[PDB]
Amino acid sequence: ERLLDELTLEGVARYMQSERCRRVICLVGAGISTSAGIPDFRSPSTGLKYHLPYPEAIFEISYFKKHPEPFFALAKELYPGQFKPTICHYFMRLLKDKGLLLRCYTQNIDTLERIAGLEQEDLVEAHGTFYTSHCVSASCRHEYPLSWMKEKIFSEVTPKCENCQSLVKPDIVFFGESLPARFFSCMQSDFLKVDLLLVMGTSLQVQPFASLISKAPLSTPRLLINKEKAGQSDPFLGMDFDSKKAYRDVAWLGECDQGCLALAELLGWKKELEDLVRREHASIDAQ
Amino acid sequence: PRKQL
Ligand SMILES: [Zn+2]
Repeated sequence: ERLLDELTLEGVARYMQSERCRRVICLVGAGISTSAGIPDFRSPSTGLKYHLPYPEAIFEISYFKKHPEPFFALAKELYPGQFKPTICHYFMRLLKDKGLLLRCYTQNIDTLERIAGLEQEDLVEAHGTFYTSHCVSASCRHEYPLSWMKEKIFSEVTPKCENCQSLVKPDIVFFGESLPARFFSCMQSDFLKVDLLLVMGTSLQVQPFASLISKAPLSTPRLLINKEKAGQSDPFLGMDFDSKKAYRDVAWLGECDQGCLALAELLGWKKELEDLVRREHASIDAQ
Repeated sequence: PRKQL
């Protein structure tokens, strides 16, 4: 027995429009921002030399302390030319509009969820964000906006606090750093309440973010929209899409934008989503 | 738990 009448996108849409489904949690990663022209930052094309010990060091906290500058050089190299959220981002804004969105947990630092209209309380930025930066001095912690940080990144000057002249650091979580306390406190409360997990554009290979899927109640359906299947148990040591025991997990394989479009079409939301995306893209293009 | 690969 199960909440989905069938393990398909069509079954998920029927469930979402039933009274049984009131609260949706979205888990999103780099895959929902690649069509915005923001390739994954773990992808092997930024790996283009600052005497780094190995490749990971540019995003490890131990190296970043006392040797910033490589990071800030790479930040200027990879800084997006435009911040235009994708169809997937606006699909989550539509979820919020329809009263279905309990929370979006994101691994992305690119602020696109905010631009698409998700508010801070809707959002758990598990790896932090470039939206704000802070002076690293414990007694100061002056906050700076991205416009300020962008200016220092492109001047190729290490960003310094105007009050105390310490380093100013974008509010991201480096590898080797603890995730923000908000991540764990939101997780504790939210997964008591979730009716549907929407997992979009993540390979579920970064921890502890990836262990979110094991926090869902046993009945809660889980839809993966992703280029590749992910989140299955590792046979060398999860999601069960394909066995005779599968009862609640659904994988839709393709680009996240196309999968969100297909789900929106089943929900009767395709015209609303198209109108929202075209308006918001026109607005951003006209900045 | 630290952020890990
Ligand atoms: Zn300061």
